[PDB]
Amino acid sequence: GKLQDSLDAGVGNLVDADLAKESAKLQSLQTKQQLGVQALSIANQTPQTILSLF
Amino acid sequence: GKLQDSLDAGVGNLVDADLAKESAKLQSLQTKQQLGVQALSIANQTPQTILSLF
Repeated sequence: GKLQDSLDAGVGNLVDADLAKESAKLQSLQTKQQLGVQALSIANQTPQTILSLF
Repeated sequence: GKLQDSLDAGVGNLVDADLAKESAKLQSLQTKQQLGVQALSIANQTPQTILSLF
């Protein structure tokens, strides 16, 4: 019984995620995706200023 | 995907026009055309003055 509990703890150490850090990484990745989509929305229309010359 | 975007940027640099310069070239070429038309209209009557001598 102790041996099976040790193997379960070892498999969990081999695989289990660090969720307390995963919360911060997710909260940062959301802001990164939002800044990236806003940057793409800025990039889309810079060529369009050429119409002002004509 | 990166290589395809790079090839698109490369072929575009091979082909894409300097449109901002093209606006100035257009605005100048129109004026040069109208000055050429006025120059031809002035050139038309130079022989015609000989009739005044008779």
